[PDB]
Amino acid sequence: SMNPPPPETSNPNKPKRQTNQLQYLLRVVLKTLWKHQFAWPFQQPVDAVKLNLPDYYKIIKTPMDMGTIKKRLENNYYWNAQECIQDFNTMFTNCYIYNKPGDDIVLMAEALEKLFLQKINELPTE
Ligand SMILES: Cc1nnn(C2CCNCC2)c1-c1cccc(Oc2cc(Br)ccc2Br)n1
Ligand SMILES: [Cl-]
Ligand SMILES: [Cl-]
Repeated sequence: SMNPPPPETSNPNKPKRQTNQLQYLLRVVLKTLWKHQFAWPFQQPVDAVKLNLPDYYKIIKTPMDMGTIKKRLENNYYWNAQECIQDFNTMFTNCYIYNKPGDDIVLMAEALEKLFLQKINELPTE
Protein backbone atom coordinates (compact mmCIF):
# COMPACT_ATOMS: atom_id res chain seq x y z
CA SER A 1 0.00 0.00 0.00
CA MET A 2 1.03 3.63 -0.24
CA ASN A 3 0.22 4.34 3.37
CA PRO A 4 2.17 2.17 5.79
CA PRO A 5 0.20 0.79 8.72
CA PRO A 6 -0.14 3.47 11.38
CA PRO A 7 2.07 3.22 14.47
CA GLU A 8 0.76 0.68 16.91
CA THR A 9 -1.32 1.84 19.85
CA SER A 10 -1.52 -1.62 21.50
CA ASN A 11 1.12 -4.30 22.01
CA PRO A 12 0.02 -7.12 24.32
CA ASN A 13 3.50 -8.34 25.25
CA LYS A 14 4.94 -4.88 26.04
CA PRO A 15 5.09 -4.04 29.76
CA LYS A 16 3.05 -0.98 30.71
CA ARG A 17 2.70 1.54 33.52
CA GLN A 18 0.27 4.17 34.73
CA THR A 19 2.09 7.00 36.48
CA ASN A 20 1.21 10.50 37.62
CA GLN A 21 3.49 11.97 34.97
CA LEU A 22 1.87 9.93 32.20
CA GLN A 23 -1.57 10.96 33.46
CA TYR A 24 -0.45 14.62 33.33
CA LEU A 25 0.91 14.13 29.81
CA LEU A 26 -2.59 13.09 28.74
CA ARG A 27 -4.82 15.38 30.81
CA VAL A 28 -2.73 18.52 30.58
CA VAL A 29 -0.04 18.35 27.91
CA LEU A 30 -1.74 16.45 25.07
CA LYS A 31 -5.26 17.73 25.67
CA THR A 32 -4.10 21.37 25.80
CA LEU A 33 -1.88 21.16 22.72
CA TRP A 34 -4.74 19.37 20.94
CA LYS A 35 -6.90 22.53 21.19
CA HIS A 36 -4.27 24.89 19.78
CA GLN A 37 -5.11 26.50 16.44
CA PHE A 38 -2.02 24.83 14.92
CA ALA A 39 -2.73 21.31 16.20
CA TRP A 40 -4.93 20.02 13.39
CA PRO A 41 -2.20 18.79 10.94
CA PHE A 42 -0.74 16.75 13.83
CA GLN A 43 -3.96 15.14 15.11
CA GLN A 44 -3.75 12.03 12.91
CA PRO A 45 -1.18 10.05 10.93
CA VAL A 46 -0.10 11.67 7.68
CA ASP A 47 -2.30 10.13 4.99
CA ALA A 48 -0.06 10.18 1.94
CA VAL A 49 -2.87 9.03 -0.36
CA LYS A 50 -5.22 11.79 0.78
CA LEU A 51 -2.51 14.47 0.72
CA ASN A 52 -0.95 13.32 -2.58
CA LEU A 53 2.48 12.87 -0.94
CA PRO A 54 4.05 9.69 -2.40
CA ASP A 55 7.41 10.91 -1.07
CA TYR A 56 6.32 11.38 2.58
CA TYR A 57 7.05 7.79 3.69
CA LYS A 58 10.05 7.65 1.36
CA ILE A 59 11.55 10.24 3.74
CA ILE A 60 9.83 9.61 7.09
CA LYS A 61 10.57 6.14 8.47
CA THR A 62 9.41 6.67 12.08
CA PRO A 63 6.07 8.45 11.68
CA MET A 64 4.33 9.87 14.72
CA ASP A 65 1.34 12.12 15.43
CA MET A 66 -0.74 13.31 18.38
CA GLY A 67 -3.68 11.04 17.54
CA THR A 68 -1.38 8.05 18.01
CA ILE A 69 0.08 9.59 21.16
CA LYS A 70 -3.42 10.26 22.56
CA LYS A 71 -4.46 6.65 21.93
CA ARG A 72 -1.20 5.32 23.39
CA LEU A 73 -1.80 7.34 26.56
CA GLU A 74 -5.45 6.26 26.75
CA ASN A 75 -4.42 2.63 26.26
CA ASN A 76 -1.58 2.79 28.83
CA TYR A 77 0.91 1.89 26.12
CA TYR A 78 3.93 3.56 27.69
CA TRP A 79 6.34 2.56 30.45
CA ASN A 80 7.33 6.11 31.40
CA ALA A 81 6.89 9.77 30.59
CA GLN A 82 10.18 10.00 28.67
CA GLU A 83 8.90 7.38 26.22
CA CYS A 84 5.86 9.58 25.47
CA ILE A 85 7.99 12.73 25.29
CA GLN A 86 10.14 10.94 22.70
CA ASP A 87 7.05 10.43 20.53
CA PHE A 88 6.32 14.17 20.61
CA ASN A 89 9.95 14.84 19.69
CA THR A 90 9.75 12.40 16.78
CA MET A 91 6.57 14.09 15.54
CA PHE A 92 8.18 17.56 15.53
CA THR A 93 11.46 16.41 14.01
CA ASN A 94 9.63 14.51 11.25
CA CYS A 95 7.97 17.77 10.26
CA TYR A 96 11.33 19.52 10.01
CA ILE A 97 12.88 16.61 8.09
CA TYR A 98 10.10 16.43 5.48
CA ASN A 99 9.57 20.19 5.01
CA LYS A 100 11.70 23.35 4.77
CA PRO A 101 12.58 26.29 7.01
CA GLY A 102 9.85 28.92 6.77
CA ASP A 103 7.10 26.60 5.50
CA ASP A 104 3.69 27.19 7.11
CA ILE A 105 3.70 23.67 8.58
CA VAL A 106 7.16 24.28 10.08
CA LEU A 107 6.02 27.57 11.65
CA MET A 108 3.19 25.59 13.20
CA ALA A 109 5.48 22.84 14.51
CA GLU A 110 7.91 25.43 15.91
CA ALA A 111 5.14 27.13 17.88
CA LEU A 112 3.72 23.83 19.14
CA GLU A 113 7.17 22.60 20.17
CA LYS A 114 7.75 25.72 22.27
CA LEU A 115 4.36 25.26 23.97
CA PHE A 116 5.11 21.56 24.52
CA LEU A 117 8.45 22.41 26.16
CA GLN A 118 6.76 24.98 28.38
CA LYS A 119 4.23 22.38 29.51
CA ILE A 120 6.80 19.64 30.18
CA ASN A 121 8.82 22.00 32.38
CA GLU A 122 5.74 21.69 34.67
CA LEU A 123 5.64 17.90 34.82
CA PRO A 124 4.86 16.86 38.42
CA THR A 125 8.03 15.72 40.18
CA GLU A 126 6.88 15.20 43.78
C1 LIG B 1 2.11 16.90 9.75
C2 LIG B 1 2.51 17.40 8.38
N1 LIG B 1 3.79 17.54 8.00
N2 LIG B 1 3.84 18.01 6.79
N3 LIG B 1 2.61 18.20 6.36
C3 LIG B 1 2.34 18.71 4.99
C4 LIG B 1 2.38 20.19 4.92
C5 LIG B 1 2.08 20.67 3.49
N4 LIG B 1 3.03 20.05 2.54
C6 LIG B 1 3.02 18.57 2.60
C7 LIG B 1 3.32 18.09 4.02
C8 LIG B 1 1.71 17.85 7.29
C9 LIG B 1 0.21 17.91 7.17
C10 LIG B 1 -0.58 16.90 7.74
C11 LIG B 1 -1.96 16.97 7.62
C12 LIG B 1 -2.49 18.03 6.92
C13 LIG B 1 -1.62 18.97 6.40
O1 LIG B 1 -2.21 20.00 5.72
C14 LIG B 1 -1.46 21.13 5.45
C15 LIG B 1 -1.08 21.97 6.46
C16 LIG B 1 -0.38 23.11 6.14
BR1 LIG B 1 0.12 24.31 7.52
C17 LIG B 1 -0.07 23.45 4.84
C18 LIG B 1 -0.46 22.62 3.82
C19 LIG B 1 -1.16 21.46 4.14
BR2 LIG B 1 -1.75 20.29 2.76
N5 LIG B 1 -0.32 18.92 6.51
CL1 LIG C 1 1.40 0.73 36.73
CL1 LIG D 1 -5.92 12.56 -2.78
